Amino acid sequence: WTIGIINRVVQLLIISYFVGWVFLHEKAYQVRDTAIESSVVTKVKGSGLYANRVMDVSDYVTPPQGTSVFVIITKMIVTENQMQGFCPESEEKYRCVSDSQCGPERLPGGGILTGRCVNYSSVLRTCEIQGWCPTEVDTVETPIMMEAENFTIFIKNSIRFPLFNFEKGNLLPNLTARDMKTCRFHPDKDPFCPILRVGDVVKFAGQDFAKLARTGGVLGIKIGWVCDLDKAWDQCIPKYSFTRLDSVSEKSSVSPGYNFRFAKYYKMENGSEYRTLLKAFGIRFDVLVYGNAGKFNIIPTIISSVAAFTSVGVGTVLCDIILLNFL
Amino acid sequence: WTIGIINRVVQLLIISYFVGWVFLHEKAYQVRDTAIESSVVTKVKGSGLYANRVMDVSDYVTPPQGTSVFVIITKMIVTENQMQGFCPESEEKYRCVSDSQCGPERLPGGGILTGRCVNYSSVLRTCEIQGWCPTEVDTVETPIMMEAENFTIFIKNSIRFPLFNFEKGNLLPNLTARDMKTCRFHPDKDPFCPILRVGDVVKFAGQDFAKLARTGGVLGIKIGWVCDLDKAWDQCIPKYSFTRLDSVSEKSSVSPGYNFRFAKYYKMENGSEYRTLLKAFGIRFDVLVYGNAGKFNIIPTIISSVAAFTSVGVGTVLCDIILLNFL
Amino acid sequence: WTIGIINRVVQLLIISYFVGWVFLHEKAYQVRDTAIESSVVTKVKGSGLYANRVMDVSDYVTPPQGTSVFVIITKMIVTENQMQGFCPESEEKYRCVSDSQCGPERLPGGGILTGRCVNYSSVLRTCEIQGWCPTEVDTVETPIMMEAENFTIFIKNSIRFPLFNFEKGNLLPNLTARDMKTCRFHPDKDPFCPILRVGDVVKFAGQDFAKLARTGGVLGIKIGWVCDLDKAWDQCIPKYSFTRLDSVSEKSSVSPGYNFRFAKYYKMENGSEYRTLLKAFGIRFDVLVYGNAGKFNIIPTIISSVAAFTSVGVGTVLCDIILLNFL
Ligand SMILES: O=C(O)c1cc(C(=O)O)c(C(=O)N(Cc2cccc(Oc3ccccc3)c2)[C@H]2CCCc3ccccc32)cc1C(=O)O
Ligand SMILES: O=C(O)c1cc(C(=O)O)c(C(=O)N(Cc2cccc(Oc3ccccc3)c2)[C@H]2CCCc3ccccc32)cc1C(=O)O
Ligand SMILES: O=C(O)c1cc(C(=O)O)c(C(=O)N(Cc2cccc(Oc3ccccc3)c2)[C@H]2CCCc3ccccc32)cc1C(=O)O
Ligand SMILES: *[C@@H]1O[C@H](CO)[C@@H](O)[C@H](O)[C@H]1NC(C)=O
Ligand SMILES: *[C@@H]1O[C@H](CO)[C@@H](O)[C@H](O)[C@H]1NC(C)=O
Ligand SMILES: *[C@@H]1O[C@H](CO)[C@@H](O)[C@H](O)[C@H]1NC(C)=O
Ligand SMILES: *[C@@H]1O[C@H](CO)[C@@H](O)[C@H](O)[C@H]1NC(C)=O
Ligand SMILES: *[C@@H]1O[C@H](CO)[C@@H](O)[C@H](O)[C@H]1NC(C)=O
Ligand SMILES: *[C@@H]1O[C@H](CO)[C@@H](O)[C@H](O)[C@H]1NC(C)=O
Ligand SMILES: [Mg+2]
Ligand SMILES: [Mg+2]
Ligand SMILES: [Mg+2]
Ligand code: NA
Repeated sequence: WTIGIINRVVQLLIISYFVGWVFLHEKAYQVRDTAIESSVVTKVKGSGLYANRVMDVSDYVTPPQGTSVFVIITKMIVTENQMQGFCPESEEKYRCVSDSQCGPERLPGGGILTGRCVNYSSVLRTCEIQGWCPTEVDTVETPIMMEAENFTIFIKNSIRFPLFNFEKGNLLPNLTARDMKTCRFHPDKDPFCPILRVGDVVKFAGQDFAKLARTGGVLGIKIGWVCDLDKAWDQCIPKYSFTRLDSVSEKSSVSPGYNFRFAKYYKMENGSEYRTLLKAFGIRFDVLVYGNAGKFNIIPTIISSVAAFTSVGVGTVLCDIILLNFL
Repeated sequence: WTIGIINRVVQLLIISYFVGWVFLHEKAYQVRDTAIESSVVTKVKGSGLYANRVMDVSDYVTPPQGTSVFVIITKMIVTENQMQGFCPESEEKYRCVSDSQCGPERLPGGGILTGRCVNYSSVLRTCEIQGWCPTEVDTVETPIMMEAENFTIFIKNSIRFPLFNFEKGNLLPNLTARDMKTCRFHPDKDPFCPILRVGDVVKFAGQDFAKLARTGGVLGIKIGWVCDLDKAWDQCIPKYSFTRLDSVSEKSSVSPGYNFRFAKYYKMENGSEYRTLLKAFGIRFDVLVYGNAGKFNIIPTIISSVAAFTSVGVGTVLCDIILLNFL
Repeated sequence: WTIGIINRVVQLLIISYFVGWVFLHEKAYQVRDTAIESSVVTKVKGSGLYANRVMDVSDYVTPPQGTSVFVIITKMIVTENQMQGFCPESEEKYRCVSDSQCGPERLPGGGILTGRCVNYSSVLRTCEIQGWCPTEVDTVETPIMMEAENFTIFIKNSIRFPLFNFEKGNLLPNLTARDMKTCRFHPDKDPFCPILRVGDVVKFAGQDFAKLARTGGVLGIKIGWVCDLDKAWDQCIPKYSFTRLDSVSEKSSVSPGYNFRFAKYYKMENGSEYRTLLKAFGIRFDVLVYGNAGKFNIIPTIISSVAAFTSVGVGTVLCDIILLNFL
């Protein structure tokens, strides 16, 4: 009967349409390179006020070279003119009643204990230690540099898909409005401007600059390069996203934020050495460049072809059995 | 007829040969690991002359630890003995006629304006600012360290393909001529020497050391590990390429080169603080290690097998139809 | 005969079982993301004694920001109060007999030779050089900071599989015993504690802290994220491994270890500049985060399906031919 081939022909048409759209949707004919090779060069701009001092890029940005991970210092704690010697630790955890509890068995991983129980103040008695004196007092409250909200981060990103030798950059004057220096990045109004406002980045990550500057934190400027190298060279475009990386988990057991210690080493006219100990709180920025490209290839196209051919050939039989049975 | 099977047998032989060479060429029987895990340790060697001073590795290399990204400083601008205070900015962009145009609305992202219009010199009148005084003069011309062309970069690279747990290194004494310390890297005469001459790297990237040292730049020493783990362990070999990463695009809108600012912080005998502000131009080197290995696997070999089997089975039918029709 | 279909049915059952277990074992139905996107934040804790000085985290850890690569300085060589000038190099390789062998042709890549042959001591005569004087004496023996064995490394690692947008962290209070701060990492007793003991890390890598601290070295804290995103979110877990990265190859031709030079720059009350030159030996730690996830996908499941269908269909024929023939 002719209808039998009109039922099968319709069967093959329809079933082949489902399979066809599926394989075409997932780019099953494409080999994929997911090992992007990126270089990131950053430039921070701005000036702030801390105490009665003025901070410029040389004072609060560390490191200076413009790497993919850098820190904008917003708050710090200074302990000036330290010098090697003996002094009572100011940490309460080092409280003692007699020299019998200031032995090596106590706080093994901590500082160097001299073995004497001394009076830091009239209200506390702590183990004496050898090291930089006086000791640090990290329980005080200090101001935060608010101007850092208006600082700008300029990100130059140069990536390359090696499997295809397809290299491109994120400096695109055509995609962003002229006076490029004057652009700033908005996810909607200017999603291709390489200049990021610090406060903006803090907002895009859903973070309060006050609490963040107070406790410090780690933010990530994410550059994504999902590209179809079958389309125009013009179509491979970077997409920026933002996130806070220092988990604020309720379970915690650890204080949130981000801070680190460094000293400025001075030597005396008399030749003795003394440093300024600095506890720095700021916003570390990690530029994380992900990307994967897909290019047509003969091998994946043949495998997907055979897959769809055989799969349809079975689906038509199964559909014929389902029909003849009628249920 | 016997010829019918001699035509089909020849058909199957030939068609199967096309498919066979294609799948065998693309290593369709191989699973691929494109997530190389590399460690890079670098060592720079050399000494230069700048002004009437001698620069050693401790003076021009930053950072010192020998990471995958480092900078060889070739030119710098010094502003010595700065101290917090008030002074007229030297940038022309800060020109003013009266204190009415030195308000917060002007240059919001710039320095801290005091609000006074002062006379930097007799020919210019600029807004006064609070910060490190005197201000920087980044419009002067300074020499460049030419000896940096003869510096050598030693790159230790240790990579690992985790999917196969196949780890190897780029220090290969057998592939490079003895007196290894005396080797230097030429793409043809010594393509496995880990010692790179700075000037050589500048040449391999097609760059002029004069202009590059003058304006600074970003070069990439690329280590590629394309390997067939089906062949001998001896065959997985690294291949070095070179490129300049700071786009010099005509569209530009940004000054090419690479520079960053850092200060040397001194404290006075009287206790006041003062720094030396340094604008550094140099050549940043980014070691970019790409790699992908292919090892025989049962799953990809079966999928490719089925693919070629079915594909030939259809190609022979299509070729039979093309022949019987004769066109 | 009915037995013919009982032989074929058993044939299809058995053969289909081999193929089925194979494809199910290799997760052939899974698409794989091998481009993990990780952020690493490290914190070192401890204090040591070197000479009659006390070293804290600000003195021996470099860089300070807590990156994925950092160095714990264990031994160092100090050359104090250097100043630009002329002096005889102390390296024996610079031995001379007359000013005729101190020309530019000698040691082209080395220091700046003045051209004079001078007497460093009564037993050696070396070329004079311009640079930081006095010169460094890197042939002396210095102590090593032993307390560094008891230091602790705290590693915060935040990764993300972008293909699935599946992000997770390595701070897992449920997997590690409470008093999290008090945990320390043992591969068996506490394989999820983020706090690493320096000495432990040195042991897990099969290295002697004595020789390592003496010569310096490069260790890698490896975080592996092999995950089946088909299983519970709870099952994607990090696994830590350890390795020494500075090859100690017998062929060598290079001194093992790891060291770098940096200076502390001082300026004189009289205004002249002088530095302290420091050769630092320590243990560099490189946090290397690998990972690959597998999630069920329609495309790979269909391709593997067709593969097994066709492959079984041929295996049954081949097995029938092998049986009928009987050999
Ligand atoms: O100044 C301080 O007093 C200070 C206090 C702390 C603290 O939290 O107690 C810290 C700190 O963050 N850690 C890390 C830490 C904290 C809590 C829990 C931790 O373990 C887990 C958390 C969650 C999930 C799984 C495990 C890890 C310390 C704790 C112990 C060991 C140790 C070693 C090295 C470095 C730091 C720290 C740092 C400092 C400092 O700057 O010197
Ligand atoms: O010392 C200086 O005077 C100085 C000048 C410039 C400058 O080019 O104008 C710069 C500089 O490079 N940028 C970056 C920049 C420049 C031009 C165009 C830009 O945008 C695009 C370019 C091409 C394609 C798409 C976008 C981005 C500045 C410009 C604005 C904002 C801003 C913020 C942070 C950092 C730097 C800069 C730096 C400095 C400095 O060292 O302090
Ligand atoms: O203080 C020193 O005197 C000193 C000595 C050496 C040394 O080994 O001779 C070194 C050093 O490690 N290298 C690297 C090096 C050594 C041996 C063989 C090498 O080549 C291969 C090894 C194995 C396989 C394939 C190649 C590479 C030097 C050697 C030459 C060039 C050069 C350039 C830059 C930097 C360092 C070095 C450093 C210093 C220093 O800190 O200043
Ligand atoms: C580490 O600390 C323990 C005390 O917990 C001490 O017994 C041991 O000697 C220390 N290790 C070193 C190398 O000093
Ligand atoms: C250097 O002077 C300071 C105070 O000015 C003094 O405390 C110190 O002991 C002196 N140095 C030495 C080595 O005595
Ligand atoms: C940022 O600059 C604008 C002027 O453009 C100013 O109104 C605003 O107060 C500044 N932000 C902060 C936090 O000072
Ligand atoms: C320290 O001395 C300098 C000049 O020698 C002087 O300008 C400065 O005001 C002094 N410090 C203080 C706090 O006055
Ligand atoms: C590099 O060294 C050679 C001697 O080997 C010398 O002739 C040449 O001038 C040096 N290059 C520069 C730029 O000084
Ligand atoms: C500064 O003083 C030192 C010794 O105190 C002296 O050697 C040096 O020459 C002086 N500076 C200048 C520029 O003369
Ligand atoms: Mg403390
Ligand atoms: Mg300026
Ligand atoms: Mg030497
Ligand atoms: Na297939």
